[PDB]
Amino acid sequence: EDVYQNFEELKNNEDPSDYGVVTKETGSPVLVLAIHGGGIEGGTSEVARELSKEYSMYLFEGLKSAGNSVLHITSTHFDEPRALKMTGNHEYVISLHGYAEEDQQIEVGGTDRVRAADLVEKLQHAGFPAVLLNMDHPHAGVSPNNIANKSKTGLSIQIEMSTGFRKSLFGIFSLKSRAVTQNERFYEFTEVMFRFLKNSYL
Ligand SMILES: [Zn+2]
Repeated sequence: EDVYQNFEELKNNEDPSDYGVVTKETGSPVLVLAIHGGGIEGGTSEVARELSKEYSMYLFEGLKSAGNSVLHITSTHFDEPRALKMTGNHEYVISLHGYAEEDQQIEVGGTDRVRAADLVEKLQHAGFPAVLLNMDHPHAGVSPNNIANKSKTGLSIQIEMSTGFRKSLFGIFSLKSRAVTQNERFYEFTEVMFRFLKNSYL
């Protein structure tokens, strides 16, 4: 269960200084979407901001000192107006998430089955611990109600990163310091992502 059913409810219950909506609109066909940034799914803000160097980005960040879990709105309920605008303005979506697991793991899903499999192959070749989830896996990112699918094509890739994998990318795993302690593994991972995105979406 989430605390809030939709963005209007979150907005009416939370101090606006406790969350942030951040956009970068470049006209790239691909949108990088991180609806659980900041302290909600730690590290997804930093991956999103690095990929925004080449791609359009939507970021919703939890900025509380503690209790950011209350700001998590599941993808099939996430309706913040700037997210609805940006998703509909893009051809394709890559959606970044974190899940609780100490082992290093990346679970890839989404509606874009050909590109999701290609991304898993490219990550595995590069020595990253990715697996492909198929259509009947719970939370496979395939609902028409999922914000990531509300694009011009409906084709998305969902990237779920374990706690262990996200912590491996930063010297200090905090809201304050992830953004200024990105390590060699962070840039190695984001470069595999840049190579995949440029090759896969010509
Ligand atoms: Zn998430």
